[PDB]
Amino acid sequence: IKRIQDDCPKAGRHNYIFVMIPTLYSIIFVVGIFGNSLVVIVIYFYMKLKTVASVFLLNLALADLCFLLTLPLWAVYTAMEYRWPFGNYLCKIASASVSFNLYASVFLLTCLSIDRYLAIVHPMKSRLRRTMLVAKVTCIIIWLLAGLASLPAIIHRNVFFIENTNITVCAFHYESQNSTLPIGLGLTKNILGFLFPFLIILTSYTLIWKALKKAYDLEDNWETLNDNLKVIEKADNAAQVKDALTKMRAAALDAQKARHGFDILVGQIDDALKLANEGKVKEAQAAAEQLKKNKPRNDDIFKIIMAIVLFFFFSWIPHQIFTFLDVLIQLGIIRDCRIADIVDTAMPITICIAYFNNCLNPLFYGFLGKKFKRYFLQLLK
Amino acid sequence: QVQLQESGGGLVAAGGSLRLSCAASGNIFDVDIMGWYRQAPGKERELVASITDGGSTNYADSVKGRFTISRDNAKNTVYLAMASLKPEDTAVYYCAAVAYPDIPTYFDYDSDNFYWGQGTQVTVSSL
Amino acid sequence: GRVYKHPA
Ligand SMILES: CC(C)CCC[C@@H](C)[C@H]1CC[C@H]2[C@@H]3CC=C4C[C@@H](O)CC[C@]4(C)[C@H]3CC[C@]12C
Repeated sequence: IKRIQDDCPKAGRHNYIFVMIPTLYSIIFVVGIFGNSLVVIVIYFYMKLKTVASVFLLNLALADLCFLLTLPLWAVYTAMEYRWPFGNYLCKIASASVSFNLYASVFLLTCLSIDRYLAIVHPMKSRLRRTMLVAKVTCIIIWLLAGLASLPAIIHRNVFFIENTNITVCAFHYESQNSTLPIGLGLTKNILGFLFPFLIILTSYTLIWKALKKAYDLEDNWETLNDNLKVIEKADNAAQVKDALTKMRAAALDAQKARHGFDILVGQIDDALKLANEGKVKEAQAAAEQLKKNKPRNDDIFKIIMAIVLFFFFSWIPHQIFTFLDVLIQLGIIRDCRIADIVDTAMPITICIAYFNNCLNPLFYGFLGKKFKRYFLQLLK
Repeated sequence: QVQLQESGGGLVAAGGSLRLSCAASGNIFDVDIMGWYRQAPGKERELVASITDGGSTNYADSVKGRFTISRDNAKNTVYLAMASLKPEDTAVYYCAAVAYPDIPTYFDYDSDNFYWGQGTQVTVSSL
Repeated sequence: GRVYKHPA
């Protein structure tokens, strides 16, 4: 193999890392194999793939299982103080499997979020364009775009013999001069692997947020009119009628700001306000009674949309920042071996956060479906 | 399951009139949005009209001004009043509806909260 | 140069 020299040989070589990080990879392995296997068993065998979201959720669990197969290799690798005994062929597959799963899992969530924007906001107009054939062709393109993105992890990932410590490792060699590796390889994982997809994931669920808000606020406006109309019928003085009629005029304007006679209702409420203000109590109740039910509603859907976005953001944002810090060292913006140590120490920590939350994504998205939750609890019971 | 029963189809001469009906059954809560789809022979399916629980309607450009869709939220039924029928309108008309369960998480890996109907034939002869 | 011996 090749014999190279490490600029900062003591960077990232800490005993608490060589003991804790392999333990974390074991926790991710057992939980990941357990959770992602049940997702495949429930979807592919108990539901037979009947929707577009089921195709994405199936491939989201299959992609995580492929990454978990290479996880025991990295566990014993970090356990032996970064020593690679599996050869040069097994590293190119392992390093590609991690890069492949990063792009694939994030691309699937991007398309799954776009599917939710169309299924909730445009149910009738986007149904003929969202079929089973489209979901399968979308996934095979995602497999190609992820494999194309993990392509440098197959070409430039070689096994090197470090002469400083006589330790055989596999890595990218950020040569100071005459390097065949691309300059900004970590930049691709930033924009293509996080920045661009997150802005689509954030935009999709924000439009779902705004659509459900206009629909829920409209129902509360109608519920305000009906509840206040019953207050006027049960009122006994002009003060109670004045309070309910003012709340109905305000609710009519909010319901109008969601071509017809909304000004007719608002004008007739304003006519009733002219009677209740002049001490007339019985006359205002007659005009209110002359003017003027079981829809599903989940007021906790906004907490769900909030959790979905922040779970994708806070899980990847530790790994994507130190990835960007790795690029600054590669370009030559920073050459200090002190900041290279805090980057080499925090990289195993961020991977244990991003890839642990990512292996629980097919399980969390499954529990949102009421039918999926039914089959999942039957297997455990 | 949320089933959809259709009725009103038949063979009529060119320029006649029909009224397609579709009532939703098997739902505990009100159906959200209902519409009509048709599939001409040898061509892909297309959306004809759709009406929401609020009353907003959306028609296609080929049936605009001729068809009139309506619904009765009490019985969860949708009526498609077809007038000035053309020989191009000869197709099988399908009824579609969107219904969410109680406390809807707006996710469904079984039916996507979308339900279809059997379909009724509507034929129009040019002469 | 530097050695990025982390899994991706
Ligand atoms: C180490 C990896 C690669 C392989 C081992 C885990 C595999 C075989 C997975 C997939 C099939 C899975 C099993 C499928 C069905 C059941 C029945 C259920 O009531 C308890 C979980 C249990 C028992 C699962 C446990 C995990 C399981 C055994």
